[PDB]
Amino acid sequence: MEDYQAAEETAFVVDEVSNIVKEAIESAIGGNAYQHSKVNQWTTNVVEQTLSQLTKLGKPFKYIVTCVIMQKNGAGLHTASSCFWDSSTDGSCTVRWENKTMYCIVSAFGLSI
Amino acid sequence: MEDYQAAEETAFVVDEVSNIVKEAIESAIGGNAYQHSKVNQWTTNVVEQTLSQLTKLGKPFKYIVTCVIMQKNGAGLHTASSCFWDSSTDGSCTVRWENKTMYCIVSAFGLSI
Repeated sequence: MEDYQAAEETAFVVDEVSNIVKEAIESAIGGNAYQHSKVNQWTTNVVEQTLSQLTKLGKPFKYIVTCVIMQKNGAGLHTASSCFWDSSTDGSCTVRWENKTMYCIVSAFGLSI
Repeated sequence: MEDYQAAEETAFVVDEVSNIVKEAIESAIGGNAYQHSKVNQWTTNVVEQTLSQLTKLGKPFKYIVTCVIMQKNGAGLHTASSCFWDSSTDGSCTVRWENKTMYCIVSAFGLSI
């Protein structure tokens, strides 16, 4: 039982990181309309609090977070990412957020040290 | 002299990663225009060529490659990458590639095993 708890603590759980990214997106962006001047601030925020919440977990993971914000104008959006690592320890999480005005896709990567 | 050569071999060189990304995009996308249904194939080909060349490098790092493809129809573009690793041996490279009607942004991360 203790080994299972240790593995869970040391593993990159997708659900908690997804909740972290969702909360970061909600806090930084919210229901605000699209503004080209605010893309830098929103992306930098989302990244910063996503990293802060990932680090507050205490897991020995090198956290990589990327954020893309794009206005909705009928343009198709596709985000694909393939990587190679040790699938036993490292994990990834893809979260896509959208509203009436812009798209938002944030990817958080947790890699064991 | 030998130590410097070994360090260069075990260092994540940004220039060669950028060259690999450019070659992968050119061989996978090239002069072809944007097509919404074909974005999946272009992103997949770019990322797999990048990963294959990066593995053929043989450096002892774990790699993350994300390829993103856009339409040039007034959609705002901005990519920011702030993460948490050990900066002494791990690095990242962001390469922006564009043509008359198409955007393709690819980011590569390499982290020490």
